[PDB]
Amino acid sequence: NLNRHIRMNFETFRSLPTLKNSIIPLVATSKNFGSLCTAIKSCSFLDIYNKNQLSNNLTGRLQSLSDLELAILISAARVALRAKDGSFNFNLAYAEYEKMIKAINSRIPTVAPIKLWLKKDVKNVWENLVQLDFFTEKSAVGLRDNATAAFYASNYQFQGTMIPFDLRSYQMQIILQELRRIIPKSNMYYSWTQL
Amino acid sequence: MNVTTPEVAFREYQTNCLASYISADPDITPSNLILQGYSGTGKTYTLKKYFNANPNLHAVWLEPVELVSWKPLLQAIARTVQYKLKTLYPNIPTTDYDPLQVEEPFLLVKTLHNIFVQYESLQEKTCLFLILDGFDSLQDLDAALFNKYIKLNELLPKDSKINIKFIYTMLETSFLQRYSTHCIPTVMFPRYNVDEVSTILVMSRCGELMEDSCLRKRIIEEQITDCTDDQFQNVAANFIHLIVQAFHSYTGNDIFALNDLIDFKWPKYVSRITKENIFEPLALYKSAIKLFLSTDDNLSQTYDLSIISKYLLIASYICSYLEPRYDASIFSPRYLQPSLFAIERLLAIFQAIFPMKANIEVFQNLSELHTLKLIATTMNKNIDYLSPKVRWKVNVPWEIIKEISESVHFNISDYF
Amino acid sequence: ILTKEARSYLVEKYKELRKDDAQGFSRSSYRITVRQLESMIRLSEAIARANCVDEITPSFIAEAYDLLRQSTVTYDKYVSMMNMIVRKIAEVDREGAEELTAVDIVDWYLLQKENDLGSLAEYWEERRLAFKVIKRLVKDRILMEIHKTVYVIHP
Ligand SMILES: Nc1ncnc2c1ncn2[C@@H]1O[C@H](COP(=O)(O)OP(=O)(O)OP(=O)(O)O)[C@@H](O)[C@H]1O
Repeated sequence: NLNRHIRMNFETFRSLPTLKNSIIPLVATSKNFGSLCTAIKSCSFLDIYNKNQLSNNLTGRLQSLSDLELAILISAARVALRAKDGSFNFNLAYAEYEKMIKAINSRIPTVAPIKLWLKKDVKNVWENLVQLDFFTEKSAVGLRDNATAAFYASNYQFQGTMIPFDLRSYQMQIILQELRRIIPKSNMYYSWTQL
Repeated sequence: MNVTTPEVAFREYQTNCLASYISADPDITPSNLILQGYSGTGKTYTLKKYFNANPNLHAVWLEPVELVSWKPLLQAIARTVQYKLKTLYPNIPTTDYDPLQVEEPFLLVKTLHNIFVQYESLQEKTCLFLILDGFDSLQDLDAALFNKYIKLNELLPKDSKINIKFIYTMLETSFLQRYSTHCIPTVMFPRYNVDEVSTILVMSRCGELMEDSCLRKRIIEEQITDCTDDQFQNVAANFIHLIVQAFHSYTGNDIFALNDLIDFKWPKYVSRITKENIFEPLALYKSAIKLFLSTDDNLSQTYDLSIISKYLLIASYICSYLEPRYDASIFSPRYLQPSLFAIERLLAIFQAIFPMKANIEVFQNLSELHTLKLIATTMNKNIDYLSPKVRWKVNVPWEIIKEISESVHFNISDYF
Repeated sequence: ILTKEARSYLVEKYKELRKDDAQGFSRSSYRITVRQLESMIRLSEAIARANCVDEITPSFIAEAYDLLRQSTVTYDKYVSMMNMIVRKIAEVDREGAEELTAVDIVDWYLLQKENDLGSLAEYWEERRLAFKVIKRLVKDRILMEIHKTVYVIHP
């Protein structure tokens, strides 16, 4: 198992200190010689280390979202896909969310004698998704490279920070195809991962 | 060398990783260490929880959240390290260096070197865990900053008995990915699951709410006789589960927002408690229903405006969302941001829609609207309305223009 | 022949269809017109004409409403279970009846479809199929559990 992991390391990246730093926890955590031998033979804890290295990636963040957050993400992705430039805003996202809720309700037959959340409550969901970097502002440079660039950036006032919360332009990081790859099919909103 | 490990729930892997990379011998610890996770992940909690079980580790705590820029961050390191070294080993004769003299990282290295030389008389080599919480949370931040603290202690003389062992905490993933080639030991914090958040809130904020004055009133008011602490615990616990299951799709999985919702709704939920409400929390749910039907995070005829102002704000919306092509035909893109226009258009449309000429009250109402910020301009500082370069746009949504039109009996719904 | 309450229910649904078909800014609709109001009766006539009744029930108005608006477990079986259980809970809650457990909900639903079961072998499959529907509702919080648990409509 250790040889397989070493071969994988060699194939993937050839900076040896990376493998050194990967090995260090295995030696450090060992409590007894028998435990050390069993761990180094099984060599399973490198998989745990590697998955924790991957836990805050796009898939890891996406697996933690809620139902309403996921639905709004899907609706935003649909608008981005339909757009020529991929841009979208809060108004279009909520319009699509309302439209898809209406469609889901309609496909449920009416009985002879699912909530559309209010536009104010959806603001918290939007704020959550903007911070988790699923969205991004239209031309967000993000982290500047040097102190002088940060100075000129903090001196200037971007229009995107002044215009209302409902009309800020965003672009998408996870394209709808990636969502359909990742989103489980058991999800109720999965059927809308297609156009 | 051996370090005991606290049993931090839902952070066991990271507690083991901090049992690693942290020990008494500076020859068994790295020069840099990064713990990463988004807000509300427990990194500040877990790191302090681990340090609070092993006092012999000499830790120095700083927060770039308070320290606005890099100069305070540099100066605080020298100040707190010097004070901590005095607190730990006082008997050695030392001379003070002013932390306000640290204007450059080179000067920080110089001061650290001088202080360690002053402690050279120590018998054993010892660690100094300088801790920075939320490095990327620093507001005056740039990409090149972090390398300066990555590659710092190698400029120190390795003969020194005191070795600095930096620890960083970070929020964003786009910050880490610029420094992956350095192979810095990294410990990751993923967002909690719902089952984890609910149990964390139950374990943390249960007893604090359980004995608040609001219940200290209601227990006596309802003359509860057989009450015990276990009943208090269960009744308080049910509240957190109800709020979580009600507002999980709204808050998400964040502890802070759930705590705030609990804080706001707890007195009102307690108010509904009667003699028959306890020992049947279902009735408690079935009586405080309206608490669980609205978020109640709102801070509180919404606009009461003059008629001239109302028609000016109708005409401005018409200007902002009607294409200029139609001004010669109709009078003779809602989801998009409003387009700009000129005052010449606004005055003409206002004259064409009011049921007025150019008395000063019209311009006064327009300037009042601008001061109210119901209409925006293309500038931020040194407003110069009369300059021809300024352009105007609407800063009011459609839902309010509709009510204004209803209140003035106007039919904007037929112009689009 | 239209029953008197069917007229009351028809005007309700025609308002609902006219509401949905309404454009966002202009009041003019495009698909639903007065002809469609006749169509609802005309379709309801034919639907009722397929069976041995000369009295249009409110149910046959809903069927025409569905067909005109539309313009593991099978999808139809899942939703059919939903509309049956969801209205059952809303009925007893609004009427303030005694609370019922998930098992009682499953037994109630199987009682409603006694004749659709071809054999007692199919009974166990449908009974097993029923709990999956419940868990899906709880999975996305369509029916909130209150701690055996009691199910209440989510906001
Ligand atoms: N395992 C846990 N058990 C109990 N409470 C926890 C646990 N993990 C985190 N918390 C709670 O999380 C709360 C928020 O602190 P936390 O350490 O998560 O902040 P943070 O993510 O470092 O914040 P910031 O980025 O704003 O500095 C604490 O008050 C603590 O009670």
